[PDB]
Amino acid sequence: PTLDTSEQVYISSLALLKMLKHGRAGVPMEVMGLMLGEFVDEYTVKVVDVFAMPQSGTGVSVEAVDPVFQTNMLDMLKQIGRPEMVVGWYHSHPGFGCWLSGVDINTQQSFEALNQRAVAVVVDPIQSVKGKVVMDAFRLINPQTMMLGQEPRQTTSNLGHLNKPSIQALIHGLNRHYYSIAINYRKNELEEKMLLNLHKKKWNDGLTLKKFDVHSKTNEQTVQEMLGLAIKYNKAVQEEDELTPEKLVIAKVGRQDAKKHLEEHVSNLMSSNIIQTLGTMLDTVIF
Amino acid sequence: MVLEATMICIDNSEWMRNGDYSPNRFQALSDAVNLICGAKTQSNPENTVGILTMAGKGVRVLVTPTSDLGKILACMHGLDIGGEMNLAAGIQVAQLALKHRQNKKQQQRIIVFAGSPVNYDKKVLEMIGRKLKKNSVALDVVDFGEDEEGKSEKLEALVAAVNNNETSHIVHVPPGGIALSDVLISTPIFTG
Amino acid sequence: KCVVLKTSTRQTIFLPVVGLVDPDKLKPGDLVGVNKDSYLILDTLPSEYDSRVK
Amino acid sequence: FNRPAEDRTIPLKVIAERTRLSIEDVEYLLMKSLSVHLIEGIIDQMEGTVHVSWVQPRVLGIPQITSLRDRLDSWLGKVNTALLSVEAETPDLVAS
Amino acid sequence: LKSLQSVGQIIGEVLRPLDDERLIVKASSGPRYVVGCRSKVDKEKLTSGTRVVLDMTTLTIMRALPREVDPVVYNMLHEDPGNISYSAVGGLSDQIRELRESIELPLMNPELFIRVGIKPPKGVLLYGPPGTGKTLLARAIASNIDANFLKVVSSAIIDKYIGESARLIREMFNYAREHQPCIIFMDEIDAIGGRRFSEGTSADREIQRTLMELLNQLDGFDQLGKVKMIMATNRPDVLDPALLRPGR
Amino acid sequence: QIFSSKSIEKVVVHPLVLLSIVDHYNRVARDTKKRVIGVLLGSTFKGTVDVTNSYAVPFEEDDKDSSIWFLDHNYHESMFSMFRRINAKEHVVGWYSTGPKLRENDLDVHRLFSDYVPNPVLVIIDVQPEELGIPTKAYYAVEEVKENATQKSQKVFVHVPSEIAAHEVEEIGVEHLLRDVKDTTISTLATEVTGKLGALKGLDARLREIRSYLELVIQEKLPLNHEILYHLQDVFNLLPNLSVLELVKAFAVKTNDMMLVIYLSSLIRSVIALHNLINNKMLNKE
Amino acid sequence: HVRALKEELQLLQEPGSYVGEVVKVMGKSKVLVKVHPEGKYVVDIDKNID
Amino acid sequence: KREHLRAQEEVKRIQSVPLVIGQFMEMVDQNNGIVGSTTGSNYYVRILSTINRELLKPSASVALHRHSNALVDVLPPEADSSISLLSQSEKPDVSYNDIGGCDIQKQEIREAVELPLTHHDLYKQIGIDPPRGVLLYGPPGTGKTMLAKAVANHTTAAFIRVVGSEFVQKYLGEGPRMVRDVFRLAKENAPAIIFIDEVDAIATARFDAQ
Repeated sequence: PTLDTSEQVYISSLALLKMLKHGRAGVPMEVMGLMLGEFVDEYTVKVVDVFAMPQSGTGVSVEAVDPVFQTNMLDMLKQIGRPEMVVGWYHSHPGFGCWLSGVDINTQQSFEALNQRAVAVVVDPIQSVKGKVVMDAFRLINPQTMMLGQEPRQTTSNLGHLNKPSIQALIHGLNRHYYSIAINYRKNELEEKMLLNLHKKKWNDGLTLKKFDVHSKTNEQTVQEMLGLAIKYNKAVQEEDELTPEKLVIAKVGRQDAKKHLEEHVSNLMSSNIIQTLGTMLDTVIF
Repeated sequence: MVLEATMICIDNSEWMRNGDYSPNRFQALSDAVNLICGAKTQSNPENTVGILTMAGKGVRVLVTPTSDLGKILACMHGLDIGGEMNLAAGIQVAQLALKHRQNKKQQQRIIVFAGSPVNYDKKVLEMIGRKLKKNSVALDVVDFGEDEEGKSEKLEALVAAVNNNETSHIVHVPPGGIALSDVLISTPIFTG
Repeated sequence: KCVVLKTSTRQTIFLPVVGLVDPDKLKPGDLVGVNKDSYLILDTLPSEYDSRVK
Repeated sequence: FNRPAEDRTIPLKVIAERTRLSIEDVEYLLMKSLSVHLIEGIIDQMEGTVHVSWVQPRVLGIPQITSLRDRLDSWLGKVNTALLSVEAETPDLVAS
Repeated sequence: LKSLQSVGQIIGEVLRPLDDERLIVKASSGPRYVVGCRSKVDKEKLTSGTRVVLDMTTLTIMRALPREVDPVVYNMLHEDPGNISYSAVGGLSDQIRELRESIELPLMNPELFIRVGIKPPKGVLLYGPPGTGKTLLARAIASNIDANFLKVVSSAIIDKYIGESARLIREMFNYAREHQPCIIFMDEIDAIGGRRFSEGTSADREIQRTLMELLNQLDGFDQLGKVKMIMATNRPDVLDPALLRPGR
Repeated sequence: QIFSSKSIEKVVVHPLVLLSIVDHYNRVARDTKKRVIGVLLGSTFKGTVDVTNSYAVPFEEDDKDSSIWFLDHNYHESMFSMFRRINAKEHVVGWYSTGPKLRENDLDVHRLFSDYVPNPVLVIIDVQPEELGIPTKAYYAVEEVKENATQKSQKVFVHVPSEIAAHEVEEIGVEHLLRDVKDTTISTLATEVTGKLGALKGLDARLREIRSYLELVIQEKLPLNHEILYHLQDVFNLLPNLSVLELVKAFAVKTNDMMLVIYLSSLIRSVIALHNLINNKMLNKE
Repeated sequence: HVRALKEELQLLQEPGSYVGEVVKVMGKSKVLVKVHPEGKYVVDIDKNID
Repeated sequence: KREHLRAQEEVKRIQSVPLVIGQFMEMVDQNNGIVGSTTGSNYYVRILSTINRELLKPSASVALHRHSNALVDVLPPEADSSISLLSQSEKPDVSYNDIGGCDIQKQEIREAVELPLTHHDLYKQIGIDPPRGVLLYGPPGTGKTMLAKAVANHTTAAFIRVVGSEFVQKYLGEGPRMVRDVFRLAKENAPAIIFIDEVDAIATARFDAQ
């Protein structure tokens, strides 16, 4: 059996949120843990849940893999009805990207000894930004295969090459000692319904009308701002010569940019006035 | 070893305050309960041991099943003894407390300590035992104290109503200087 | 219980742990050896004044 | 309590006849039952009217329940006509 | 085995925080980036200009440390074991009393001088022909605190570095402000003082700048209270006109 | 001066909690009408309950005898120790229930649980929400002494405001999950009009429900708690007179002023849009 | 516009560009300009510069 | 449209968290610029489209990626010019009547400065172009900073009275950048007045360009 690029790793949304939160908690250093699940098949590895590691006072080493801790936690999880077997481990590289150091590499063999199909995950809490999550999974390339000059895996599928690797990883031994694992996300429909429910504003919030005096004062101030932007813009349109430099205008324009502020201010003024409109009067009808 | 969920149905009626048993019946029962908790925990760390009081203003569940022997000891030390045991309501709340389960795979075992006379009709005990039979709850009855005529027959009838493949036993502890724990050790309660 | 040292390149960095020699072994103004790789003070250079005086 | 909240203005005269009690003393009683935090409101002497912001909420039976039935059916109809107006206005306007 | 598995942290001085988590601090190296701190380091405890360690590899706030120590400061701090007694000192008994009223009388009851209507003495310089032994006077005066005293030869404080000449003086006044009751005596004061610079040397520029920085730190928009400085010089005629002013 | 137990002002429920609870319900109750119960972990500050993390705590309840409910404390205290080891900042704050409605034994669950927390909070989360709103409703037990003598002090669950907020990391993960659906380009009005319309669908339906219950009282099936009928009468009492004449001119004045401000805005947009159209003509001809 | 914006994502990924001021030019596209803090050096020219 | 909404992903990626110091000098064109960096040398990179391009053309404080060294955001002005308006701490609280009457000795000059500062309309309509700056000169030991700190007291403006010897910081050349930062923070703060004490300390006569 040759390890194949068509292998895919599934990490639960709960697992993702757990790694992200736990990494943020210990962003100053590196926090490690284990993923709980099973090996779906020779190509498919699914991950459900993780539990964090109480870390020894060494911020550059993962040499404190306490085994009494794992045994206790596994037994109690079994009592939960979750006998899932550890599928892999994750650790964080805040701002250091996804890659395997000598210490991580050493731990990786140490666990590969137990199970050849262990999955190591790297989560960047910092660069993992609103809309894009920075995480990657890696497993080691047998040094004997490398010394033989052979390709460590057989690729019947092109999925493994979809994500362009990080030049840091190329500096940190990618494809020489180890390789990346393509990541997708298994998402349950109920999880999606509840997730959509999260951002749903209170249906009353539309009812909370702004105080008329304050709203009117904002209108007044924004109108005076439109006056100032208008006069600035009149000068800007008039002073504009036949040879108007677009680059210079981008670098420095009238009042930052009279047109843009005019547009934004009219938009916000309209929105505020007309939402206040809707609020007051749908109250009038129904109350 | 089998995973078991045991709730020690402790009586708090008067008939444990007698000094005839050991030095004190209540103290002897406390020692017996502590030893039972220790033995059950030693059998498996996952075993669950619960506590319930039959007598008083009403049947109260002090410590639903738990393995923290500290909590069990603390609640035994803070017991206010008293009242007339409600064996029917006591067993009903004992079922309530043995359905206090984290691991659904464990078995249900009731340990009943009877120190006072049972003023309950045979029929009510039989229906309660049949409900337990439907719920597949093992019942162990510890009859201790002076054997008034009729209590033993009622307890045996309840055990028969609950007996299911020899999973329910009745233990009669004669009055004497022999500690309750020593007698309970030799009973099938500990051997399983 | 703290370690404070400055590199010979106008760079200052401290280690929460002293290193090979405990603070009882060292004193202020000393000049010792530290790891260029780990940035860890390994040993202590005994002494060397400018060769002009030497 | 008998009056609705829309007519919490009441002449001092009617208060007198219901109380059979004099103008000065009716006003005295009013300011007393407004001072005790029993009531909150205003009183206008020019026409001699009492603008109470004073309304309570308790003590009523099946007949008031049926009256609220009629009122709730009425306001359900009002909401229905509002919603129907919105729905009739939408098609020519959301399709653009 | 586990001790030598860690890495040190770069130390910087904060400039200001831009966001609730964004702060700008210049490390001990140079160009300063903006980084965050641990989520439990009591962000408000990170003073505007505080000295703390950064995640050397990450360059993020990890833990804060007190102000600098300027190892030269220690070198000039606990290097005077003199235990001179006033009995040994002689010939200046009236001078001994005046100097006592010059420095220790102020720390004794400055409220007395205030009730008088004048501020306590700022700084007194000792005038004496060469080989007069004024230095012995200061060595004995060191017998009033023995831990709250400061003595710098005013000639080892010079260096050929870019600007450390003013750095020594800055550290002096800083360490002095750190411990309220203490005096700083700077023998050989006639060296760094001088008269002026006529564009003769390339150090006189820097030397005169160091002299002015000491002048500024003396009574420059700030009074070093609870501490006065006594200096000695053999040649009071080569003293700069400013150092002889009532403020210095 | 008896109520020295800080009243729970509000509860903030974060996504991770809801996701964990939903996964628990699915694993334990995908194909059964059994509810799943658990324990809520976090910190309470200034009357606000921060429900940071939660874990599965297996639950049974007999489909025949609702009074009987299988939950045990061994794993509960074990997880308290283990999680607190992992994260010492957190501590137990409550126990959550996955269902649409409360049950009587929720009270004894709350009693047993309060031994671990003097002020525990019961949160009911509907794993399959049908209503448009927050899927969480917060509760805490209050010993209400009814003015009737014949009844002993009864512990009654009192609703507390519940809110959903996501940490920066949780917010990041949520948007990463919700990109295929969520809307940020909605001009604020579309949102506000939609919310007002949903609220109108709410209040009128609530009036109709009160009317249904009033017809119920008329038939003589269901009575009512004096307090809630009091509240309905209060709502009716505070009804302002929509036919207030000076108040009508007040409407007219505000309407004129706001709409002429909008008239300003439309004029200015005319100015800028026509300017840009002329510039477009210039760029097209050149 | 969106494709561009996603292109700027990698645009900001590549290393920046240093500033140069050629003190002396040499035939066949040879350049020795003043590095900001460093100095000068011998290099070649680009493909589309006169 | 649903994808171009992801055009906040570019913002998120760019901003990151570990951003470094910088300085805006000029741009070759849109999405193209050459910056002024604290590293003493200069590098030219592209811009971060997700920003107000019209921020500060003359000079500012921008970021740069640890590797790319490119602006991804711009923070507020933060320098070592110190808290100029330190309220009571940096307030001399000196009776205007300082060391002698000085009724025309320096009082009239200070009054002219205050007229250019507060009566701006007056030094404006007349068209008299009030003086630019005040550089005190006189015999050593007139209470050197006496009159100046006096101005700091009766004035409604924030004060920055820096010693002309603090300009030579440790790092090479950083002194000029700080000096620029002095005037930058002064202009930025408010209608305030700063002091540059011991001007000769930085104001020399001959230099040794070796």
